Amino acid sequence: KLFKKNNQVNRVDLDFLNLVFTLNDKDLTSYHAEEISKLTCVKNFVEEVNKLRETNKQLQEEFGEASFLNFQDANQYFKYSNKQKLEGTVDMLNFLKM
Amino acid sequence: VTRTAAHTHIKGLGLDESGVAKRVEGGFVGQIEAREACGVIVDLIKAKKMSGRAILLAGGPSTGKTALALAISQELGPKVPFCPLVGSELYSVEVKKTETLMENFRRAIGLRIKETKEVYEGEVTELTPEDAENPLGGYGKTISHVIVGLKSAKGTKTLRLDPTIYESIQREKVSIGDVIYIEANTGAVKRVGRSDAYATEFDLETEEYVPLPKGEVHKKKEIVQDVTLHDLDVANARPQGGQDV
Amino acid sequence: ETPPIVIDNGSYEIKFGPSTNKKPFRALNALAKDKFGTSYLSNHIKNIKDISSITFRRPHELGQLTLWELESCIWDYCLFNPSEFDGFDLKEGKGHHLVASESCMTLPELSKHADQVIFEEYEFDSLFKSPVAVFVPFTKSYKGEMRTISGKDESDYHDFQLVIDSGFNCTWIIPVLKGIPYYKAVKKLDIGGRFLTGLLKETLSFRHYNMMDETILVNNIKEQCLFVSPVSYFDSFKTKDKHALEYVLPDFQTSFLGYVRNPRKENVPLPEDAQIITLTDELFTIPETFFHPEISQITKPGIVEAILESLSMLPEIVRPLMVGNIVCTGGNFNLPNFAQRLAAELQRQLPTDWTCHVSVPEGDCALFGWEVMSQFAKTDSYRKARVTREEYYEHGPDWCTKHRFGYQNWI
Amino acid sequence: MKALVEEIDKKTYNPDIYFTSLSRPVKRINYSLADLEARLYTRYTQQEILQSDRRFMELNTENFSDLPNVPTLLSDLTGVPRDRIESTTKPIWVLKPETLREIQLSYKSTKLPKPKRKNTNRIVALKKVLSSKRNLHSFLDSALLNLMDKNVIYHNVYNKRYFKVLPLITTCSICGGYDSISSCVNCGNKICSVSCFKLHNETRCRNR
Ligand SMILES: Nc1ncnc2c1ncn2[C@@H]1O[C@H](COP(=O)(O)OP(=O)(O)O)[C@@H](O)[C@H]1O
Ligand SMILES: Nc1ncnc2c1ncn2[C@@H]1O[C@H](COP(=O)(O)OP(=O)(O)O)[C@@H](O)[C@H]1O
Ligand code: BEF
Ligand SMILES: [Mg+2]
Ligand SMILES: [Zn+2]
Ligand SMILES: [Zn+2]
Repeated sequence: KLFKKNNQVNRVDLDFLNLVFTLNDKDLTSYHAEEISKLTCVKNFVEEVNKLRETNKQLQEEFGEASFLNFQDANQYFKYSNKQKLEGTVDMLNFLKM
Repeated sequence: VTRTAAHTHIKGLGLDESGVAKRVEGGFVGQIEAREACGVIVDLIKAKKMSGRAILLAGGPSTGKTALALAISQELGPKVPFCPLVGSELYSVEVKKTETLMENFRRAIGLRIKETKEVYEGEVTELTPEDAENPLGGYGKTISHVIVGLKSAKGTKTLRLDPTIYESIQREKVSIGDVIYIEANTGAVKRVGRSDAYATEFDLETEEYVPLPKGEVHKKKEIVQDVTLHDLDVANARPQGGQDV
Repeated sequence: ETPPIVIDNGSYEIKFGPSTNKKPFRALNALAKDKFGTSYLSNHIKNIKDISSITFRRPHELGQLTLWELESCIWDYCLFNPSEFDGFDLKEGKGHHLVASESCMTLPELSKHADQVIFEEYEFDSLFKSPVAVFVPFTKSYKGEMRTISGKDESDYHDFQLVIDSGFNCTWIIPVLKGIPYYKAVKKLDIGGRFLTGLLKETLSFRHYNMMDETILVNNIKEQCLFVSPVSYFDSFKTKDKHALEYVLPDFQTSFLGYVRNPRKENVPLPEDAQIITLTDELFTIPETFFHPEISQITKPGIVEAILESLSMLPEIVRPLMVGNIVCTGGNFNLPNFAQRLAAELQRQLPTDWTCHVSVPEGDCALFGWEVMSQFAKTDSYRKARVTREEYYEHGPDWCTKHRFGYQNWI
Repeated sequence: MKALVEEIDKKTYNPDIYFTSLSRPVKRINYSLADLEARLYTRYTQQEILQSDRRFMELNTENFSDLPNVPTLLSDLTGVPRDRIESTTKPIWVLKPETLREIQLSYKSTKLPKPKRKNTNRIVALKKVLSSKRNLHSFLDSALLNLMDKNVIYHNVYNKRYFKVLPLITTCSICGGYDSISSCVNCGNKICSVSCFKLHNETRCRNR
């Protein structure tokens, strides 16, 4: 328990990075692996990100000056829903990249 | 208090910016050529380009070879990895001395990484299988996964987990109203204890009462953690250990 | 007469003053009589010598004020004495105007008594009475110094305001939308200065001799040496041996009021023959009954339960807007570290997408409420909001308190 | 160490219900008639809510002389009859004309009035309103307020759904020690330290 101190701050998992592949011949073949690793796409989450970047930029360029500002979002009926919309779609913007 | 064992009086080589070594500087008296040449070796490690260079230090006893080795090890700094080794230690009977020698050559090199990880925490509300109440034929609906509803202070969110991390959840003996700690990328589970709302349920309990974790449910941070390349080689060689069977 | 009179009617203290002056004239609202039979006036309670046996009789009950004779005599004493208050005087008051403050849940019949006494007896030309929460959106009409506290961090009037007014009588949580209070979401907290004073008299009656006969001394100790726990009850309980205050009792032959002595402060080297009462647990135990009522054995829900229930009755659009603008008034908010504790414990129950901000003014908040209550008269909406005398003489006595000054019309 | 073999009966032993037990000593027997008849004829319980309201209103009052007059007003606020909840629950004038003449002698030093009166119906109402001498219970007994007005003023302002949100904290009843949570024997009262028990046995223990 004295060496079960906080390690996960300064530890890498090293199983997520596909480096324990000496256990990969237990449940994966060769053409399963080549046919499974030929097929990994960028440019689809980039498509879903780019279709939301227009709706992000039309609110950011027009109402983005006083939308995310806490002075105008203190007491406003119309600006606060645009602020929660922009901060709502920023998380969906970074989440698809995650 | 301060332990001194034939060392700790040397804080490096103590060279100038021009290169000329002083007579009395940094726990060293005399030995200009080995200190200044040793600083040329220090800059040679600071080049980050050279490889295969071998420089032996030959001399009699009480002359300052191992002290010069601690002088270059202190002059490099903690950011440069230093691997102390004795030639008598390379003899092994599990594997050959070749594997320990080339393995030590993989122990000298370092490689710093940066990565982000997700942090989830909160009070456990429900541990229950999913329904989505149309049967679809495929199931009298489930294969046994568990939605874990983590109640944090600033937010309440429900998340679906793998059966392995759910098996470690069954290992931690948690229940309704226990504060847990769950990592997304790694899958490790730590329990903090029973929440402070259930402290008045029983008068004496072995489970300590911890407060609710402040902040959101989902948290992110970046680490500049350094890890040697040989540690990645052992991570690529043999399984280390997990929480499952 | 252009500048009106601003009178704030309270149970402990009635704050009156003209609209020109910056600070009100503090005068108590009670009638104290000694055991010997000598009765003193409310402002002359502080002048007497013996504070041992004092019977407090006040016209303000827990709900409202029922007797207008003693309250009207207090009004005659505060308004009719030019020598008692420096600079203030009033000959008749037929051309003057009055801005009064009553409770939000007051009875209609006692409000008929109020409008008949003020309108008919004092001969005011125009009067506009309203609770203190309606003057809170008029804070932005003038520039003032007010401390803002972010709980998540480690015309001239505004529409969205959340008013949490603690008082000597009780604590009211009044949400205000478009300058109008929403009476369906108003919650009442029964914790006040009487429960802290009586609770301190009970705890001091158990640790020491029974101090229940003396209320002014325990009121002064509660006003001087009390503080709220900044982090929690547990961390403040582990530091109760390091943080302790020593209070020496005022001897009736020498000193009328006692003094607070800190063991870290060596500024009082004078020895006295009086005994000292140690206060360790009662410093942070007494203000903790707001958030945690289990310490005082009461079955009250708590303050943030009435805040969350007060937000539950509001529509979903007005919920994240009122939590960003919170103004706290009253005398119970003058205790240190109560605003950051209330903003922290409120932050530990609100959702992540909503950000809570609590704005507490500097100094005494009752004088702040009198100041913004005086700044309401300088607004141009007061000229349209005031009710003339001939309109009150034309309509019935129940119409002016039922329609314009009544909570039943806004429901 | 741990015995792997355990002797056990079929009828007496149950695996679930486990029980272990061992001048003149005498068990405490209450000689009260209403206690025995109260026992034989029978989240917080309602009587404890009435005890918390009675103790809350006795702790709410300022003066000793106003202590017995308060549970009549609290019994008017709750709705239950006064004599029953006052007999079952054990707890723990203002105006005079000569005194008003003494206040007239108090503010008589400096005043600027202008007296002018004319007999009208509103002035008869002024003399009725100014001289009232009525308690708040007398205003609550009057039919001038509506029943929906009393329900909105009193019964509707209190919170209905949320009873408890914050975590509950049990401390000691003497000094509030949370490091030692130990409820007593005859009363079940939480006592932390040894001086708290030695001071607890004398004054604050009623069921002993
Ligand atoms: N130039 C020097 N300055 C300071 N100390 C020295 C110097 N040369 C030798 N020493 C001291 O002599 C001791 C023994 O020398 P060491 O380096 O162990 O010799 P070897 O490398 O032959 O074993 C060291 O502890 C070191 O402190
Ligand atoms: N500096 C202070 N420290 C602690 N308590 C205070 C302080 N100032 C005022 N109070 C409390 O506030 C109460 C006065 O509140 P007040 O504004 O008179 O309420 P109300 O509007 O009901 O008349 C007093 O009972 C007193 O106990
Ligand atoms: F009537 Be006070 F504001 F408590
Ligand atoms: Mg007030
Ligand atoms: Zn104790
Ligand atoms: Zn006991």
